[PDB]
Amino acid sequence: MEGEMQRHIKLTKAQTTPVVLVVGDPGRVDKVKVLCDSYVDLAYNREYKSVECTYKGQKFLCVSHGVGSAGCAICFEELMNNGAKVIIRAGSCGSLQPTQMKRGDICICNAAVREDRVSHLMIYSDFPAVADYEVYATLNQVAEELKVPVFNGISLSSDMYYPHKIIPTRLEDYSKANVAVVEMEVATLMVMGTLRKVKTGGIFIVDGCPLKWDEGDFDNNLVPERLENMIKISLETCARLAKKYL
Amino acid sequence: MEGEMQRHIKLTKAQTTPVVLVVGDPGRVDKVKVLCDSYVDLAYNREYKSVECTYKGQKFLCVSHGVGSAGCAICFEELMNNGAKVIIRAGSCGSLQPTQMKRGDICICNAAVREDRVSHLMIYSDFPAVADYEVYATLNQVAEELKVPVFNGISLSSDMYYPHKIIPTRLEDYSKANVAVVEMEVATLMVMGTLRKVKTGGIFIVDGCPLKWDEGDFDNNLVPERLENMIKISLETCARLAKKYL
Amino acid sequence: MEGEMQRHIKLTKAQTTPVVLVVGDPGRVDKVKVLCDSYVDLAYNREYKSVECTYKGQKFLCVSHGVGSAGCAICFEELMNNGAKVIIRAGSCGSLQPTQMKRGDICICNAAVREDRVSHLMIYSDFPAVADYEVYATLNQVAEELKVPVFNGISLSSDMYYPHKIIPTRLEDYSKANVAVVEMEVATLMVMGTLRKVKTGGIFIVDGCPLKWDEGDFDNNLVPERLENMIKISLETCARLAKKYL
Amino acid sequence: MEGEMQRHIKLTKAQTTPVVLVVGDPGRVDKVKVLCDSYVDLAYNREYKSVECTYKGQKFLCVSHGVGSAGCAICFEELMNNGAKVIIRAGSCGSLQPTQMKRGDICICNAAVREDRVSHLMIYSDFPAVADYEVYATLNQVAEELKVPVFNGISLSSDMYYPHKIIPTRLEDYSKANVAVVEMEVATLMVMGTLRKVKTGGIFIVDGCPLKWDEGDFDNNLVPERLENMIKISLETCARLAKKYL
Amino acid sequence: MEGEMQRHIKLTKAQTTPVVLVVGDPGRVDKVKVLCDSYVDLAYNREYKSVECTYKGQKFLCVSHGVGSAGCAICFEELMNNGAKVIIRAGSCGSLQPTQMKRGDICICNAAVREDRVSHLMIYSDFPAVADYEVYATLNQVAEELKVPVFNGISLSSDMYYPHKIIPTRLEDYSKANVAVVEMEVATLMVMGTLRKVKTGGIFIVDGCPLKWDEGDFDNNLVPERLENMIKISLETCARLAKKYL
Amino acid sequence: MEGEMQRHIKLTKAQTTPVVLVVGDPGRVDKVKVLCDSYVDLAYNREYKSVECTYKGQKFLCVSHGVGSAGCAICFEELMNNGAKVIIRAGSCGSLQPTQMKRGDICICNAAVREDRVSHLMIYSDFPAVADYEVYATLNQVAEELKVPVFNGISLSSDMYYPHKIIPTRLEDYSKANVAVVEMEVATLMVMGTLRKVKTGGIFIVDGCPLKWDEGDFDNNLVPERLENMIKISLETCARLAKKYL
Repeated sequence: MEGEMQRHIKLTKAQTTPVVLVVGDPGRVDKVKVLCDSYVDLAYNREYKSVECTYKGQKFLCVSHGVGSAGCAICFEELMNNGAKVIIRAGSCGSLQPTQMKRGDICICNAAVREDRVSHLMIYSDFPAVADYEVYATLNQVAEELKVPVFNGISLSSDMYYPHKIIPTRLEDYSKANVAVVEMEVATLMVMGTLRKVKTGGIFIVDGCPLKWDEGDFDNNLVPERLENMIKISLETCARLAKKYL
Repeated sequence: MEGEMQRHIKLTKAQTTPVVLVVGDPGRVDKVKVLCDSYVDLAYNREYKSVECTYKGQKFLCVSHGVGSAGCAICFEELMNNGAKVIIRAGSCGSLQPTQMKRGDICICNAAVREDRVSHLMIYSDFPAVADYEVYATLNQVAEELKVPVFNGISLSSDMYYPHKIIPTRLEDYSKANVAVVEMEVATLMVMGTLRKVKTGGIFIVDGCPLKWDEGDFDNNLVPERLENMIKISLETCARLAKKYL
Repeated sequence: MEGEMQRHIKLTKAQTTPVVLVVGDPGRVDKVKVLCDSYVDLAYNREYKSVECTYKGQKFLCVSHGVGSAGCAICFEELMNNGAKVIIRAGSCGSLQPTQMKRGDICICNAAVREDRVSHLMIYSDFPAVADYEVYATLNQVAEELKVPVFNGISLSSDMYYPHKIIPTRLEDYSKANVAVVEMEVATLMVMGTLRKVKTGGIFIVDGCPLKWDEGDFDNNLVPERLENMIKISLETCARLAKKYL
Repeated sequence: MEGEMQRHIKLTKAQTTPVVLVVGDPGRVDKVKVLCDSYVDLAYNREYKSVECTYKGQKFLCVSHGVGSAGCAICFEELMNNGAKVIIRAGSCGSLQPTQMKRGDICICNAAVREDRVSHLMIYSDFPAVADYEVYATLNQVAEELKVPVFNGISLSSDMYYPHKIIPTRLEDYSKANVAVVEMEVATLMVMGTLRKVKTGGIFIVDGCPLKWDEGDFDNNLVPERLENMIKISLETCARLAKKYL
Repeated sequence: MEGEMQRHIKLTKAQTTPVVLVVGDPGRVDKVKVLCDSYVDLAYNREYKSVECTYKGQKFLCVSHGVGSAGCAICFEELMNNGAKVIIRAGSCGSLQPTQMKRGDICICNAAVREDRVSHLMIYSDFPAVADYEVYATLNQVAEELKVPVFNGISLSSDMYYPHKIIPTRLEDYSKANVAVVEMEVATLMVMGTLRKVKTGGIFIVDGCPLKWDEGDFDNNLVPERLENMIKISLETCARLAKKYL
Repeated sequence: MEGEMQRHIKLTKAQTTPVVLVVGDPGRVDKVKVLCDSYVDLAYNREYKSVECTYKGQKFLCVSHGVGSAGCAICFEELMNNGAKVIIRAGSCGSLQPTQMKRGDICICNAAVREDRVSHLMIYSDFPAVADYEVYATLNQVAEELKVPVFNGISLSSDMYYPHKIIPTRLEDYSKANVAVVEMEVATLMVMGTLRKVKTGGIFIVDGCPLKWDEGDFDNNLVPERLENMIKISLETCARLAKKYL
């Protein structure tokens, strides 16, 4: 008898909770778990590190997915294979509204620009990348109760981090179209969610200013403390939803 | 001195309320207005019929936009030109989930498939067609308070009503992708909304079964009564939002 | 026993003549009909107003189709469903050759740029939007006999009326490509025509200068008189063709 | 002092008539010229063979362009560079309506499907490939006077002659869309014509049945005699138009 | 004074050798390094694990890049930022020629299908994904000297691992087009290489049969021994090239 | 009994050697053949002129294909139909690296940009246009032995020779992407090769400076002597490969 695991994340159905918090950095999993009530280390294969969190009485996984849409898609498909019903991406982003949203600001995302490939391999470009509206609402509610100021908006999910010389990026064009922030994974998660009837959402902390003006600190110590707040919102939200899902 | 009107809808800024309810049929405007507390007929040009509704103490317009994305886009741009802050499309749709959603069922829509052209003339296909999440939430809340059962889902907004022989439609493909309903305008409204910082949403009554099995009654007497309920939700929602917008 | 009607235009086969004149504005139907020998009001549903014209001994319909490709496509499919053999669009346009074609000038169109969606839902982009060459020839002949000066050229049929900020329109690019005028429907009509073996064409009066320089009068009183001439050419052409079609 | 020639066809402005008949096969130039009143051999470089025809009192060139859109485009650009005002393609095609149009039948073409690349390098796919309507009308008129039965229709201009195994051709799809015939050059000519204000058209003899059923004779002796008729129509048309162009 | 590192891989220019071997699995770095003469652990951040290999007298890095095109692109851009002149991807693949290439077989790749997004964000789809031909030649030469049988061919680089229900994958289509193997990263590497004047190539071991028939062993213990051979070829090749690059 | 020929090139299987040298200009065939040991004129139909070369003891064809991708594709498909195993394109090109590669310089090409249509009619754009690496290697080896300096690089294969006014060419963009040279046929050959398991490659002499600066001599006397060298490399390479293929 074997524990029958998913190929890449190496988790079984039985280890997989209804609710899963996903992060990009495997190093983020260890930081998240220290803020929980208790945890159980599960698996660490490739970039896919898995813990069971207990937080505010509730069990849910935290799982790292790596950088970028194709790599994270493998994580997300395998979690959904294992029965996940709710997946929330918690991460860093760049601000596309640099006068309004600065380093440290937190953005809760209802939808995303699909500048990947894998979503297009699932379904036609016309199809919207959209959060589940209960998951989005819950993140907002929790942030309000914790008195943590948040922005809401669309994310640009772009497979390109480093620009080349020949053709422009769409960072400015999407800023003009009122897209809030930019990162690399949430469109892929949202589309796959809708397609597989798994509820998804996204919360992000601004740690990058890819347009222009401002700041610092270089990174990824992100920012402290504003970072803690975003993680707490994430954990509180995951707990509230795992209650729905017993 | 002239009252300075928008070219097609023939309304002035001063006549345009923060909240506007949009319908496809100019004949629907007259049906909506009879369910209000009071109304003022405004203008009727081309397919664009305009009334000011008073309902539950609040003023907001009801405006017809005609069939199809390019024609309704003219309506919507001109309303936004005049200062509309909230536009809600209330209409008929076909069911893409015919085992689950039948004639008479009401669907409140958070997002849409962009099978138009004009949204693509505004912004790249990758960009999501998405409702404002406050508008979506308010429609749901009102429906719950009125004890009217509702579905939630994505709409396919397709410029094609009558299929041709050569290439398939994507009606089945989008059904498989868990798209709830199909109509012809809401993607165009949602994208333009996001682009112009105008809050939008969509509520629809199933009056068509474009896949296959079922029913009737032919149309558009729609259905009575279930129709009344959808209109009431619309009107109640518009009132609740116009309160926010004094 | 019912008179079995098309869903949107509400006309029966028996009411539908071989030749149909289509206009955008339902208000235009009433203006056209006053210039005929006699008429019979048929139906008025949504933006679709229908009259039978008698002009110079011949019977043919005048039918309004509303603004924009998806809405007019419903009109045109339903007319073709009812046996129409010839459909001519008579309308307003903008000049893309503003030094050459001014307000009041009339353009008879042999082909169009397909900047819609619905034609692309019928057939691949490579396929030409083209008038029937008998219909085009007849409009020219009638104009010559009536000593009304006309231009000939390609129309840009664009689903976008109001530009957005992010991506350019192709109005200038198509001007450089020697496209004469711009409107919103005739490409859709032409493609559907070819596909369904229905003869089509387009005549337009310049009432807009969307590039730049010039003029006036704002609109849509169009222009008088030059407007009358375009309508007369339309009516004379429809009569000449209905003779072919007894 | 040099006679300043175009790079590929090696003709000067002074040698280039307002009207030019173009054929694919350089061997066709020699066959055409024997049916004229008199000729002057001009140049033969690469696949580009050039003669001045005199026919029915009028001078015009016959020029070979080779097989396929990119090669013929070089011919056509260089002729237009030299002042050609009218270019007519006279050639062979396959029947896409094999019940209606058989080997030997002649088709006069008003428009074409753009299944090339070079037209797309000139202008967006939405733009129609269309004959000048005077050139099309003249071919028809001449055929009628010569009592030669002709078909009229759209041509599929396809860069692919030999199909591969992986993706289908659009031969059947375009047959279903009522495209008459298939060849390899006329879309490219038509678009370039419109773009450069040069009047174009196409007449073709069915020598191929690429769908299926029928026939023979293998080719390219084409067919005799029906072939002569198509060439005569071509020559007569070229003469009639060169008269317009003194 | 800081050692100035690349953001994600956390390596400095001074730590970065002209030649770099890239692998997907950070666990593969530890397996590679045990087969070298000596090593120096450098950095481990996110999925990016870095060692300096010494093998056969020569120094070159081995660096993990994670699963999938967008994540690995960050690795590759940062290595090129640091002066890498040669990057070779050594990994696992699936066989697209399952009668010819089986589990354990090794394929040296000269080119790839670009089924990513990020390469398309760099340059137009028309642009070829191609290995440097010296790097490809060297891998072949080394394999021949080591008497290790190898296949040569094109790789399909696909961002999709798990298929969805709505639209087909192109795995079969590309098999029919004589594509050898399928993996997820090498197209992205090849294009970026050409664009930045960095020499690239790919060697892969078949550990997957995504079409159909065959086998086993499940994975990723890959296969032993055939795996060792592929790694040895990789290491020998890297050494031979680092000699060129002192 | 007939010698059963391919439709356009008019060659039989028995006349077709394993190795074929292809040139654009039928006039080039006569120039090539004079540099061989002996030849046999085979066929001359349309732009397709065919000779059997004997050079350095070996037999292989030289065949002209005309200008441009669709016309040459017919040549290449028919040669492959007849059993050709190796086809090498030898021709002229323009320099896209005008500081580095000048008139007279010779470029041996491993890959190409697919700016045709016919390759896209065979297979999806993502698929690479790539030379066989043995053919590429052999051209290089022969050039080295003959002490003829050569460049190596990617070719832009573009169906457009004469630019139009509306949309830019990609000549500069591809120069920035490190594409070496530009011509009109080799991408089409490479893709078809891979698809049909026929080994291909390309060698070119710079006779054009389509960017800008420089030179002369106008053309196509190309250049002497540097031209002879490129032809000799071609012939030597063809001989070396025909030896492999007895």
